[PDB]
Amino acid sequence: ANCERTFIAIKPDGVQRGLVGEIIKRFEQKGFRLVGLKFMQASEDLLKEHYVDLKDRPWFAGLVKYMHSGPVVAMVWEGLNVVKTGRVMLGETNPADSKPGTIRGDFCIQVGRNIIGGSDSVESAEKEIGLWFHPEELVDYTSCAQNWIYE
Amino acid sequence: ANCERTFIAIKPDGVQRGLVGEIIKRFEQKGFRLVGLKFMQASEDLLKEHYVDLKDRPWFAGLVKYMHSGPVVAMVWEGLNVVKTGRVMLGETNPADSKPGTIRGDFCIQVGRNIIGGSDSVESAEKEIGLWFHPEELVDYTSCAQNWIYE
Amino acid sequence: ANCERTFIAIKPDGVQRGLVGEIIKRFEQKGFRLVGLKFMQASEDLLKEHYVDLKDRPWFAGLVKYMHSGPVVAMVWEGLNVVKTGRVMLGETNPADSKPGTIRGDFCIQVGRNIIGGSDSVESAEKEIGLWFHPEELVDYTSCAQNWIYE
Amino acid sequence: ANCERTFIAIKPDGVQRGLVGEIIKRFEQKGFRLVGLKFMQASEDLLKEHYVDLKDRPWFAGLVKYMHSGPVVAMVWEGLNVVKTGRVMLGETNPADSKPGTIRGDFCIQVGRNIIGGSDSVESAEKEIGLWFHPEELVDYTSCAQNWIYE
Amino acid sequence: ANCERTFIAIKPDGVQRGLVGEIIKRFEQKGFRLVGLKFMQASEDLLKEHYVDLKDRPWFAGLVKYMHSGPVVAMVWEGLNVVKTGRVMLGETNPADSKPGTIRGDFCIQVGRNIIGGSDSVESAEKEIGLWFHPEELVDYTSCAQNWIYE
Amino acid sequence: ANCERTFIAIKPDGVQRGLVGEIIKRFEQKGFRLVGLKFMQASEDLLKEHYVDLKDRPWFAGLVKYMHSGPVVAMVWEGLNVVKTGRVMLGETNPADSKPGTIRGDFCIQVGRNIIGGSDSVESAEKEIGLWFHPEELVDYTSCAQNWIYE
Ligand SMILES: Nc1ncnc2c1ncn2[C@@H]1O[C@H](COP(=O)(O)OP(=O)(O)O)[C@@H](O)[C@H]1O
Ligand SMILES: Nc1ncnc2c1ncn2[C@@H]1O[C@H](COP(=O)(O)OP(=O)(O)O)[C@@H](O)[C@H]1O
Ligand SMILES: Nc1ncnc2c1ncn2[C@@H]1O[C@H](COP(=O)(O)OP(=O)(O)O)[C@@H](O)[C@H]1O
Ligand SMILES: Nc1ncnc2c1ncn2[C@@H]1O[C@H](COP(=O)(O)OP(=O)(O)O)[C@@H](O)[C@H]1O
Ligand SMILES: Nc1ncnc2c1ncn2[C@@H]1O[C@H](COP(=O)(O)OP(=O)(O)O)[C@@H](O)[C@H]1O
Ligand SMILES: Nc1ncnc2c1ncn2[C@@H]1O[C@H](COP(=O)(O)OP(=O)(O)O)[C@@H](O)[C@H]1O
Ligand SMILES: [Ca+2]
Ligand SMILES: [Ca+2]
Ligand SMILES: [Ca+2]
Ligand SMILES: [Ca+2]
Ligand SMILES: [Ca+2]
Ligand SMILES: [Ca+2]
Ligand SMILES: [Ca+2]
Ligand SMILES: [Ca+2]
Ligand SMILES: [Ca+2]
Ligand SMILES: [Ca+2]
Repeated sequence: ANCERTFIAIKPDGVQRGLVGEIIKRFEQKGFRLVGLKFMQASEDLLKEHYVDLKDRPWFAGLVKYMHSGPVVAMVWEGLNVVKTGRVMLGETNPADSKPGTIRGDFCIQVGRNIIGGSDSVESAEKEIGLWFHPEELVDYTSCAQNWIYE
Repeated sequence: ANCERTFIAIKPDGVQRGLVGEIIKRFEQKGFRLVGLKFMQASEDLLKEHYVDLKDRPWFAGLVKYMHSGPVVAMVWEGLNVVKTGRVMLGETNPADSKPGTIRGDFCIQVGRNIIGGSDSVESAEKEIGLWFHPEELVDYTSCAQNWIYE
Repeated sequence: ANCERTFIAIKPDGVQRGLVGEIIKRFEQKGFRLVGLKFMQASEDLLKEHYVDLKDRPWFAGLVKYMHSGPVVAMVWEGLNVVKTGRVMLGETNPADSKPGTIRGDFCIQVGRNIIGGSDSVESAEKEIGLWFHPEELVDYTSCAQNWIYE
Repeated sequence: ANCERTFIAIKPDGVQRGLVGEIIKRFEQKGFRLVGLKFMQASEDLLKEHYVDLKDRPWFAGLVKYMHSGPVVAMVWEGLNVVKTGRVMLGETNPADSKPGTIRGDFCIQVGRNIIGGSDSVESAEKEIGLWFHPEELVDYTSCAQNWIYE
Repeated sequence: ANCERTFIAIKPDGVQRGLVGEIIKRFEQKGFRLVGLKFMQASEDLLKEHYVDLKDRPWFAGLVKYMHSGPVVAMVWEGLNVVKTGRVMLGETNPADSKPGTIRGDFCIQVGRNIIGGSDSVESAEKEIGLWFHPEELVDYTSCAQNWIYE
Repeated sequence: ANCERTFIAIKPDGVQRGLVGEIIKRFEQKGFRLVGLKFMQASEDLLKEHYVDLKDRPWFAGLVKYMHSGPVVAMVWEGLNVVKTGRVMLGETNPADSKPGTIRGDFCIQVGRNIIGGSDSVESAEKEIGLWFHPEELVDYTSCAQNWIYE
């Protein structure tokens, strides 16, 4: 049921504070399927383009510097409403406003170090996925539990 | 304290995806007392009797058929306001509306495969408990942590 | 694969200390298939027969009296070499000799309060299974992960 | 970053039910820094002063008597907005109103046995910290993750 | 202390049974640093070369077919004795012989489906890493906890 | 039962890497009773007194210096054979020799940064308990699970 996808990245602090496994586990246990996984050092050009809608924000320059200061984990997840639900799972932009149970709510404190980010919408998702992944990187397969996750 | 009881069932998908232990731990750690526990394949009759209020629903048959497609874990839990809080712990009928931290919110995606279900009123609870369990299958015992869970 | 089965029981102390979910989780994560599951208070007759081989031990009377003092969770698990491996998973008879990582090693201390028990041979398992369960109580189904657990 | 501090105490029932490690783990994983930690049996005088603001509640006598019936784990945690967020992490006063994902929501049921407590304002936190700890008991150090938690 | 590396791959069953997060978490919590992470569909040529030392084994053809039947997660970890210790963490080749606590011991049953594999030695490790990763894929950075993991 | 006690300390690296909760949970879930708990920075004198038997060791100074470099969590735990089993739970002096499932085995790598330590004999235990704790810092209480942990 629905092969909608979404882009999710584990920021540098998430990697530094050893939360990669915990984060990946949350999507797996949820029932979403992993299609892309990459550990890299995103270039500013890549970052600037990814965060184009915020190019004019006072903190923009800081966001790019930070996201570029260390390696990240780029990921792509598939599932019904994965974009909207993914957002719920990460929690509000500001950790202070993220509810316990969400990724940001349980593991971080400051907005400038909120360990993870994702896609805001479907359109944005496809656009972002293409920006980070080459079509030959999105592995396709069927989950042995697909029939128990979807009717 | 309180002797209120509720009926909770781990659905076929819940069993198939290996969430039995996880779900039971949720109730144990909360302080609720396990009263009845049985692994079974619910007969089509039992299920129709159980979901009666949904008989004339545009998907009743698909529901009854699915719940009959595999074994389930039928449970009875005891504790102050267990019925109401049990519902909270489960989350919303639609996993997309269930908050992270809840069972449906953390472990599933679609309403048709929402891994678990439970009584939504003290009246329905007793009714359902009478339908799925024989009185001798409800065990009476006192938790050693009794005085630390209740005033 | 393999349809070998084993009988495993979570003792009264295992239930009292809230370890039911944790224990079930370990057999589920291993790949074993849950076949039977019941919450009950074993009668002294049932217990004396189950432990007949120990009928002449100094501690036999104590074991029976104790195993009858509270409810136990009786289970039947299926899988390749489930009997021998289930034993490895439980740990040694004396928790003091059990290795960290095992059920007894991680969760208990004294031999007389060792939270769990299980068959030690295929022959005994089938005898015990027939002793604690009615044929209709053992459910047959196929794990959606079957092909990924067994070649 | 921020050096705001908060006082949090694991109540007698929290200790009795083996939740000390679990609770500490939640503040550590969030990014907060442990500043003070002591296991003690609070005297009635200390408790009456700590809860002075509730001195006129019908349940005040009961609270004091109860909070004095067993040992508690007193703690001081540091971090940006630790006071307000610590409160969010604990859940609501009445466990029934606490959301899954919160400490009270996940681990307890009744208001009189709600396993944990903490400051509700910066002013109160500093008063309580000074009340329960000696200055030399509050340790100053720098988290190796400092730069990845705070910008 | 020591930048020795090692190659570790999460076989297709490990991916299918949602153990990616759990596995990654075990290396992070251990203290090892992640340098490479890739989700792919290893070609037979790649596989045949990787398993050259077993080219003549009766089950070789089966191993290649299986490892190629689905996507895997290639990884590279750094740390003192990571190759030898990694081996310990995965557990024996045959799950039946893997101790509880190890990855294979806790999560799988059959040798033909032992969810994970790694490098047998340092030399082999470098060789294998080169075979799977392009020098421009092994991200290098320093852990904020490096001084607490090594003297 | 048994009133034997042992001294366990979470080292500076243990605190720095956020393993306090994890470690305490290990002892709580096993059934041991928490007797003393204090967060402190051990003075150089105390440490020399504690590691006396290692004074004339080629790395005594580096040890004493390190243990003084940051706060530690000093603990006293009670239970049948706690000293001996506590050592088992910790693992081997060298993490590379510690089996998965143990604390050192699961969470650290080098002997110089082995996150935890504890008494290795009943004699040393009492000696060390007298060195780190004031008699009033050892709390006496009875676990509600007392009868389910010990015969
Ligand atoms: N007010 C802010 N101050 C600093 N950084 C911010 C602020 N708002 C957003 N950011 C940063 O920009 C990232 C992208 O913003 P946005 O996409 O709007 O939120 P989200 O990542 O939660 O979807 C955030 O994850 C955060 O790191
Ligand atoms: N719109 C729907 N589409 C498919 N299945 C549904 C739908 N609504 C409800 N169901 C199924 O019927 C079950 C019973 O519904 P109901 O009792 O009303 O909600 P709940 O089980 O959450 O209390 C649900 O758990 C779900 O499996
Ligand atoms: N020395 C003993 N003292 C008390 N109880 C014992 C003793 N030895 C064995 N028992 C009890 O008898 C049970 C059955 O023994 P056995 O089946 O031989 O070991 P296991 O339970 O590990 O399969 C044990 O689980 C334990 O509860
Ligand atoms: N109605 C009540 N009955 C019994 N105890 C209560 C009641 N209301 C509050 N308490 C107790 O008083 C404590 C202190 O109250 P308060 O500080 O206002 O809430 P909180 O503990 O959530 O900060 C609560 O944690 C609870 O143990
Ligand atoms: N006897 C066997 N039968 C089937 N498959 C085997 C056998 N021995 C090894 N294999 C497979 O080949 C893989 C590589 O073997 P090897 O590298 O020797 O062991 P390990 O992966 O544990 O290092 C194993 O992980 C397993 O999948
Ligand atoms: N060879 C070594 N090199 C460095 N530090 C060591 C060495 N041997 C021991 N240590 C340190 O000294 C501590 C005390 O040693 P010891 O008490 O003999 O072992 P254990 O603490 O495991 O009981 C160890 O925990 C470790 O931190
Ligand atoms: Ca975004
Ligand atoms: Ca319902
Ligand atoms: Ca009836
Ligand atoms: Ca036995
Ligand atoms: Ca029979
Ligand atoms: Ca308060
Ligand atoms: Ca003071
Ligand atoms: Ca190998
Ligand atoms: Ca020692
Ligand atoms: Ca003294």
